[PDB]
Amino acid sequence: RTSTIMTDYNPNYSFAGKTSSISDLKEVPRKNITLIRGLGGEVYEGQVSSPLQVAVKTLPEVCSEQDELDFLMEALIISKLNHQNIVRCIGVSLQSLPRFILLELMAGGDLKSFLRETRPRPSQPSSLAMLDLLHVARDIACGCQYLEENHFIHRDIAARNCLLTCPGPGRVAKIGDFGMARDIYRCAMLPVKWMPPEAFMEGIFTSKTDTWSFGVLLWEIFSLGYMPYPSKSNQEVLEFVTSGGRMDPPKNCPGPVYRIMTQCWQHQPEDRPNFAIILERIEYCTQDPDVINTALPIEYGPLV
Repeated sequence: RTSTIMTDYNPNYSFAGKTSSISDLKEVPRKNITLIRGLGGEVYEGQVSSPLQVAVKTLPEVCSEQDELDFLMEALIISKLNHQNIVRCIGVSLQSLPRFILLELMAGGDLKSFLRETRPRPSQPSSLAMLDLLHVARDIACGCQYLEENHFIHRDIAARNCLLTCPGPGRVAKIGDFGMARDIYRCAMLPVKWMPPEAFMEGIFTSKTDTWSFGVLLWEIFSLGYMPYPSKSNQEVLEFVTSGGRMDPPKNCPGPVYRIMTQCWQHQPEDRPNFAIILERIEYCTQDPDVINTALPIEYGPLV
């Protein structure tokens, strides 16, 4: 029932000058939670009792003490963030097994997969437009500004870690995964391709770290979901970036949008813009007819 490792360690978590613990999480009785279908531990669509529709993240019952504490810390982190562009935590069910974290259901799925699947193609020739991409960019930048204002460094701002509320028009993008920040609070897996020169060198992290990563996310968005640094390995990218190398513009990328990327990738953290300035630039692009009237490329495929 109640976790001995969570109860014994009882880690405190501080955010925005306030400290929380496992006792502050909203425990939802297990009887009120029904799993509906798998979505990809693992994640399920669920409902909590018109019941509330949720995403259910599960902790494997076969896991280490460290895995348990990691799951708790994730819960504490997301429960204390409060912004419309960050996925909500409805609550937790930590007193039954397997343990659950209950999250805002994001029916559009992750942003990387969405971009890859919704690329304009002969079957779907106006599936996305530049304004759709600028809206996603603005959405995540708003989330990032919130984190910056509250002195929280995300450390892995990447399309794979962003989610969409729905696939269709009106979609809102949100930051959904906080696993990297969770690991740091308490290598072949490091997100090398999203990291600025000072991070993988000296291990120095500031909010200008997330600015850099956001530049790479912008590239991911305007490329329609390509892996950054085409054809380069992690070590090749590390060497490339640390020597001043930067990605080229994505196919058909408007100049003003590419310029935001290259400002995000300034070598010195001090020369990179904060998120207020990034949002101002994104707004200017959004109001520029020559930007928003630029056609995205069509990826060749069949009509049906």
